Amino acid sequence: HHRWRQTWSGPGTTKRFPETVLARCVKYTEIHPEMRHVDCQSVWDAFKGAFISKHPCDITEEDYQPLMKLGTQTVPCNKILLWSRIKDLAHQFTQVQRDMFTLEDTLLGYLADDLTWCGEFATSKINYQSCPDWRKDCSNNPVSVFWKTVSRRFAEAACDVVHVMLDGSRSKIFDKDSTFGSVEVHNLQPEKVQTLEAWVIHGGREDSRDLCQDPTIKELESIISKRNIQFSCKNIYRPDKFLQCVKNP
Amino acid sequence: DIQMTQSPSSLSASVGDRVTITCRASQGIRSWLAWYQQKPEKAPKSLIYAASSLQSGVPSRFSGSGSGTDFTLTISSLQPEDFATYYCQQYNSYPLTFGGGTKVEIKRTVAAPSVFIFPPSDEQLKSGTASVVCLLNNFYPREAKVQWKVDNALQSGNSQESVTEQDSKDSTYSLSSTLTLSKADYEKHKVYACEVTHQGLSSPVTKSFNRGE
Amino acid sequence: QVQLVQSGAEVKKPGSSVKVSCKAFGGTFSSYAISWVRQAPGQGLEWMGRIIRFLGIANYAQKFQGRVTLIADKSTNTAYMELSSLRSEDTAVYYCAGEPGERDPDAVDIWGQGTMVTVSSASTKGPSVFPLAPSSKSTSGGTAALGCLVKDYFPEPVTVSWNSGALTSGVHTFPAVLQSSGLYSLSSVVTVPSSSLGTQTYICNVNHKPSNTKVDKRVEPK
Repeated sequence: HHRWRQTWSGPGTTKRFPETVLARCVKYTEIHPEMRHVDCQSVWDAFKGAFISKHPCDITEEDYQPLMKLGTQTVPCNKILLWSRIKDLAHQFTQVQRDMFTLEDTLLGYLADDLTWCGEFATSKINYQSCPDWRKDCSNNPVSVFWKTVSRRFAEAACDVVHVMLDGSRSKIFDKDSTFGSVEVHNLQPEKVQTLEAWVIHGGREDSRDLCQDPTIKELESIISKRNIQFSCKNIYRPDKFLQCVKNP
Repeated sequence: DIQMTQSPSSLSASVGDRVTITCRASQGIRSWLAWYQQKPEKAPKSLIYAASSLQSGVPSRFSGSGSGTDFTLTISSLQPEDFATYYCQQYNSYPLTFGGGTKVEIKRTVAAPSVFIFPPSDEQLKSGTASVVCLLNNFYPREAKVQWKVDNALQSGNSQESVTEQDSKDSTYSLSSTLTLSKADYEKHKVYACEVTHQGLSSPVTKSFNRGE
Repeated sequence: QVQLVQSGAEVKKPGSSVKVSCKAFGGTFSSYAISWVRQAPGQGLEWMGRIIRFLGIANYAQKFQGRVTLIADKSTNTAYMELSSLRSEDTAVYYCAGEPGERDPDAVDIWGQGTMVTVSSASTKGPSVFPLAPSSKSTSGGTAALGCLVKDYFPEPVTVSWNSGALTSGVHTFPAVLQSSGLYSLSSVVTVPSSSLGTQTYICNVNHKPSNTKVDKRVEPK
C-alpha cells in the first residue's frame, strides 16, 4: 500500500553492514561459551533474508522469524534492565554490572545495536545511499520491525524484579508510544514478573523535584497494576554517583 | 537458609495409582522450585523447573503445582520406572537448598522375615575375632528391629546392620546384622540370640545357637 | 545426546585436596552456569556452589567458602571443582550439573554421572572371606540360607558373584558397613534348595580391584 520510491529521508545502510554483523556474531560467541553452537554465517544469511529484495516499508515480524530461531538465547529472567530514551546510561550500567542484560547485551540486540539497514523492491541490492525514517517515510521498515520483534520476546523472558531506566528530563518521562511503552511493558508476564521498578534519571536542574508522582509515571503504574504486577519508582538524582555506587552490589 | 520439608518421607504405591508428594519452603520462593528423580547407585534426573514446567523428554504423566511456600509433584498413573526417590530444590535465593526426599516404593502384602543365624567360622576364630550374622530374608514392610542377646543380656554398640533395596521380582527387603566380639569374649558366653520384631510377626521371634553345638 | 562426563573415583587422606573434572560431550552445551552438588552415602543432596561460564564468577554455600574453588576456563571445554583440607565427612559422590540460564540462579536440567570421593586415614587392604555355612539354624523347610562374610577391606567397592555369575536368583549382596576400624565389611547370602547341599557346589567369588585381591570360598555345611 506504501508508495514506490527510490530515495528515503533516513541514513543509508551502515558501511560494511554484512562484515560488521558477522564480526559482532563471532565476537559475541567468543565472550559467551553458552552460544558457541551458533553458526554466524547462517545468522547473517537469515538476517539478510529478512529484508533483501523487499520494499523497506512492507517488512513484517514473520520476515525476521528465521533470524529469531537461529538467535534463540536463554537470558536470566531476573537480571533484565529495560530502558526508554536513555540507552547511554543503561549500557554504562550493564558494562559495570556484567551479570545484568539490556536487549543490546543479547546476541541479536548486540548484532543490530547502532546499525541501519534496508533493501530495495525487485533487486538483490542493499541500499547504502538511504533507508526509511520511521517518522518521515514509514513505520514498518527493516530496523523498526526488527527492534519490535526482538523487544517483545525479551520482555516476555523477564521475571522477578524488572528494572526500567527512564529519562526524567524529557517532557514525557514515560512515553506510551515509545518501544518500551507500546511493546515491552505490555509483554511483561504476570506472576512470572513480581515488580517493575522504574529508575527516573534526573538532569541538571537546580529545583530538583520528586519525579515519581509525574502523570506519565502514574500512567505506567496503572498499565502494570492492570497486569497484576507491583510498581516501584526510584528518583536517581545523581546518575554519575549511581554509576560509581552500582559497582558494590 | 530456606528449609525445604518433603512429606511423606516414604510412600507405598502400586502401578496405575495416582501419586501426589509435597514440598514446603520455610519462606516464599515464588515458583523457583525444581523436582529431581534418583534411583539407587545412579545420578539424579531433572523432572520439573519453575514449579510446573516439565524438562524435555519427561513423560506427560508428571505434573507440578505450587506458588509461594507449598508445592506438589503428581504422577497421574504410576509406571514401574517411576519407583524412585524424588527431591525438591528451591533456587529462589542462596544457599540453594534441597528437601530430604520422598521414596516411592512398591506396595505389597505384609511378609514376615525368614530369620537365619550364622555362628562365626573356625577360620575367623583362628584370627582372634568372632562375627555372628543374623539374616532377615525377604520381608515387607522395610521397618524391622534386630536385638542381639548373649546369655539373655541385651547387647549395645557392638553390632552393625544394612538393608537391600526393594527386590525387583517380589518387592521384599532383606537385612543383615553382624555382632562382633573378640575370640576371648566369644569363648566366655554360650547362648547367642538374634531377637526380631516386625509387623508380620504377632510376637518377637528369637533365633539362637549354643556355642560348640 | 549432550552429556556431562566427570573424572573417576578418588581416595584421599585427610588434609589433602581433590580436583574433579566436568566436560560436555555429544551435542550443544548451552548451559549458562555449572552447579556442584554432593551426596554423602545414604544421605540427601547438598548444593556446594556454581560458576557463570561467560563471567567466571562463582557463588558458594557458606560451609564451602574458602575450601572450594570452581573453574570454567572460557578457552577450554572442561570445568573443575577443587575441594581442599579434606575431612572424613567430605566422603560423598560429587555431581556437576548444567543450568540452562532461564534465571540466575536456575534449576539444573543436566547432571554428570558423579565422582565418588572417599576421605579416610585407612590404607588399601584386601578382604578376608569367611563362609556363612548352611545348617539347621539357616534352614526353613525345603530352603537353606548360606553366604560369605567379606571382612576388613578398604576402599570400596568389592564385587561378589556366586558360581562365577551362574547363580543370581535369590542372591542378596548387602551394602557394606564402615567399621570403627575404618575398614568395610559386607555379607553376601543366597537361598538354595536344602536337598541340593550334599551335591551342588556353592562358591562365592570376591574381587577387590584396588588390592588386586581375588578369593573363591567354597560354602558347604558343617
